Amino acid sequence: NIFSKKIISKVKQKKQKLNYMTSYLNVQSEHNVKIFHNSWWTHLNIKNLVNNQDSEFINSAIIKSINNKTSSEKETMQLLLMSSSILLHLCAIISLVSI
Amino acid sequence: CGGAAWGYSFFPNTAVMFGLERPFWGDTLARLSKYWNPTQVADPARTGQLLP
Amino acid sequence: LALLTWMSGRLPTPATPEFWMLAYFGFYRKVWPDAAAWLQGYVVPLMGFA
Amino acid sequence: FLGWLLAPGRLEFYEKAACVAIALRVLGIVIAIST
Amino acid sequence: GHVARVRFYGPEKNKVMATTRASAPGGERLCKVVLPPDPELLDHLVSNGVVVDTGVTEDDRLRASLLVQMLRYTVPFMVISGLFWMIHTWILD
Amino acid sequence: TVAGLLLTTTIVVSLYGLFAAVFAPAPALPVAVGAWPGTAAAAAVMDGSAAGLRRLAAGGLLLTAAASHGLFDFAGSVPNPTIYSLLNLGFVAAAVLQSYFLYIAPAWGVNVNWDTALWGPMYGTAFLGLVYGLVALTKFDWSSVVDAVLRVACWFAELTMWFWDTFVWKFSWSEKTRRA
Amino acid sequence: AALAASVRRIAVADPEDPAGRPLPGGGASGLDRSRGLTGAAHMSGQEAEELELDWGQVGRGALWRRRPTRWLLGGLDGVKDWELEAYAHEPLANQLLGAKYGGRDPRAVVADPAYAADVLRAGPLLGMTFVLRAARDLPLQEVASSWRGLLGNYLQRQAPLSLPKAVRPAHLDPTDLNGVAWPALLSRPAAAAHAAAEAEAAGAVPDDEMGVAWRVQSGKEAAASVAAAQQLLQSLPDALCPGPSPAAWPLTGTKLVDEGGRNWRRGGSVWVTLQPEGGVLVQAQTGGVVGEQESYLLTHVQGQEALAGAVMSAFMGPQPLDPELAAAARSVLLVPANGFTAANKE
Amino acid sequence: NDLISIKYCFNNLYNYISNKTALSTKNLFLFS
Amino acid sequence: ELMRSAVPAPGEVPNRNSRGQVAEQVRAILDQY
Amino acid sequence: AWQQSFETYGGKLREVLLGQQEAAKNVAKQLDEGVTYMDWTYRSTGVDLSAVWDPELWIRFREAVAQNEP
Amino acid sequence: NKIKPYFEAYFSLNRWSV
Ligand SMILES: CC[C@H](CC[C@@H](C)[C@H]1CC[C@H]2[C@@H]3CC=C4C[C@@H](O)CC[C@]4(C)[C@H]3CC[C@]12C)C(C)C
Ligand SMILES: [Zn+2]
Repeated sequence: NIFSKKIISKVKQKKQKLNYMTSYLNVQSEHNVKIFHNSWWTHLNIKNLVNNQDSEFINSAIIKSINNKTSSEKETMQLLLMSSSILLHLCAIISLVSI
Repeated sequence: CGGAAWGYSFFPNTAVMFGLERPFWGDTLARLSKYWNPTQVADPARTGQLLP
Repeated sequence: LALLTWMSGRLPTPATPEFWMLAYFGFYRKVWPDAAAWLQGYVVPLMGFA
Repeated sequence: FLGWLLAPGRLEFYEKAACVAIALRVLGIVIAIST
Repeated sequence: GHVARVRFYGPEKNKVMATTRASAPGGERLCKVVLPPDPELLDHLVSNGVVVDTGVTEDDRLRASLLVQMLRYTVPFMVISGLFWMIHTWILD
Repeated sequence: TVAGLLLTTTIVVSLYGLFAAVFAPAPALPVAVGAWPGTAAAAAVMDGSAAGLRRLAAGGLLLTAAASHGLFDFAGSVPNPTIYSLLNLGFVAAAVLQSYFLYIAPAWGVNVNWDTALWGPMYGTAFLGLVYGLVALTKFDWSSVVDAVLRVACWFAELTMWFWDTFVWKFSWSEKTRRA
Repeated sequence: AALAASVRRIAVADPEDPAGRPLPGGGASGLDRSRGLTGAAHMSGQEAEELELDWGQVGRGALWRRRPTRWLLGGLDGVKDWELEAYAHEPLANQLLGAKYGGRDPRAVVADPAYAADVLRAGPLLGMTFVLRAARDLPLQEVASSWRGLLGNYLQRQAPLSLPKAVRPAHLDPTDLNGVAWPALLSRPAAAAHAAAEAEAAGAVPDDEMGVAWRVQSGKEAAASVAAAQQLLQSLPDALCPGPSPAAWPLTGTKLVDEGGRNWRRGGSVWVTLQPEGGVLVQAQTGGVVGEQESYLLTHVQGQEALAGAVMSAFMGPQPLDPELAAAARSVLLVPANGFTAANKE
Repeated sequence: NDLISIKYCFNNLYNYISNKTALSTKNLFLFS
Repeated sequence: ELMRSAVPAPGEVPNRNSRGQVAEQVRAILDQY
Repeated sequence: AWQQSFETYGGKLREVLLGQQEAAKNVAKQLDEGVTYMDWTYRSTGVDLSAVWDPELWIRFREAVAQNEP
Repeated sequence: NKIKPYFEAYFSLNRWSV
């Protein structure tokens, strides 16, 4: 059957038109990629305006926690912490530069 | 904090590195249900407490 | 096994310490405690012992 | 990640590069078969 | 009594995929819902005859997510390299 | 070796079967409290028929035990190794037919599971004899399992190499390049 | 009907005028709290008691195609066909067997075959019930043939039985169909002992302390009955399966069998209950979620003492279909005769 | 596996009957 | 009215355009020919 | 060349699939519900794919190809 | 096929260090 195919296609396009146009009550529209002044709020660095320019709790808490939880064991844990952190940064840099 | 909510630390913050920064719904449910239900162990008969 | 063969350039055989380190740590402490139950449940009844 | 990778500026760069690559490949074909 | 079955999913189990009965408005669909910390939800679910289903939930949390996190960090470079390879070699042979 | 391993385990399993069956007086059947307080032997002990018929089975597994210890300690260099083909039939044929009956003992309506001290050795020895016949038909050389494990390991190595190079970190990145 | 189809719980307003605020009733109704479950309906005791659920469990067993063997690998060869369990009305058990057999050492009471003969003969007075759950998919024809085979042999080696004697006529209650008589009878003068003695003066005297005036089957009624029972059995395999097209078969058209009508769906169960004067009632129940389960009443036959005795023996006789089932049945049937009940609902 | 629970049931039931009969005899004898 | 849902439907929610979609609409209507 | 063998495979498997009609609709249910939420992946492969998998996108893909509405 | 030869060899250097 081709006749029913063509008439169904015509009425489908008409339904899509109606839905894009006014209150039609059973259809789903298709959305499109937006390629223009997209975002607009990222082109700008405004960090210096909002804080009126014109991180100790972090390290304290980290170190105090590894002290509190687990003689000379605190020193082993602290050295392990510092060593593994520096090694993480170095491995990241080298692996990046290896491309 | 003074109101500065977060920061950078040179220490890698393992909770993000292993993906454990969200707390598993059942745990939060338990914690809240135990917070909104204060328990009375004493009895107002022994201790002469008549009013809340 | 594959990654060690690729890195070190030679396949580890029972003559080399890599084989025995892999054996002990990997096999005996990760794969044995459950393959043991599997065998003790499914293969000893295939013999006489109960 | 994909929202950053398929941003409009990157999309237009990919389009331009693909066009120029197709052009150079077909020009290689043209100058090779006419030899 | 329009919902038939809910299925908790996710790694931390706060999303559900609710399925609706035939008597529901719109028939039978599957809808995703994100849940807030409400301790009265499960009584309401069971006392209305809803098949509430959960996942597997591994107990480790750190050995479970460790090979998938490595992938989350390594795959982007693979995607970028594959895309630019397509352009500059699969065309510009 | 492999056939040697099968024959060794056969001799020791039958040794255990005997040394456990006779060195103790007798077993006691499950009581099943409340089982028709009249006759039909429900909730009762055991009897002459049972005891002696069983004492027999023990002797049969002893016979095959001695046959197997002989074959092991004789052809452990596997006199002349081949014409033992005679004994081989006597160790295989019986075996399989035995298994046959056992394979239909559930259909026969028998309780083979309550008493391990008798049926265990029979089932295990039937299985061992059958797999021995099978391995003697194709001659597992005790080094062919090495080739099997090497094949599966080569396959899984080929798998993890593809996985690593496709999803983790390219092999052209991590390895060094020459000439500059 | 549609309101009951859903479960929407609509609060009720206090009929005193001022505010009509909803009443403090509330309630979860642990039966309705149990939809969405699969097997049964956990109901927490007292609710199951006030719901008139007086059929405790006594025994569990199974009907195997092949019992599993330890000595095969894991025993995976053993394929089960049905899961069987037995239930008995606990109040009637405590009234019937609790007056005679109660108060003695249980093992001593179990030692003699008189108790066994009792529990095999006193079955249909407790409304004994047996449930068969299909452990897997089953084609109908094979099930019919197997059941005929396994019950015809009990039906032949069946001796003339002992039956109770009617003490009262017990007319139905025409004007008030529900109205049941026993609440009055057991407190008729509140001293019903002598009045019941006068009632039994007509029919027969209780042959023991339990109160049953038994009666062995006569020289007749023990040969035509078994013949009619065998006739009923011989009409089974094509009643369920008339003609070769299953589409016209009765079970086709309901979820108890596959849509093809050729196999019985796993999880469906059959219920068989035995009334005293040779009555058998059979029902079926689909398996799955408690909210969508169905229940069908298949047939309520009457007058077949042979069928009643044959099934009562097949489950609890000297040679049943599984022994530990009937052993445990007799044991925990002695249990409530001492006053208590299994599944301690007090 | 029900059999073991049945054993324990019958043990406890016999203990129940026997303890109550013993206490009944003892107390009624103490009264009389 | 007692057995009505108050959760409308997925279907009976009519479209409503923002300002950008209104602009797209008038453009697609004028360049129609 | 796949079409010629596909023709012989079609009728060959058609009766075998029409026979069961119950296991064929149990395995399909299990397979679909298991590919929807990939929660069997940790115990079977070691990589927990349920953390990066989106059940909603898979359900929408399924329904889209079922209704032919991209 | 970078690792097959090491298995076929069975089922068939930093000069600056020294
Ligand atoms: C047989 C052992 C036991 C089965 C219990 C069932 C399967 C037996 C006991 C009662 C019987 C029926 C009584 C009335 C009906 C209907 C009538 O039309 C023809 C005879 C027939 C089928 C009778 C035959 C089937 C019934 C239910 C175990 C093995 C399940
Ligand atoms: Zn703070």
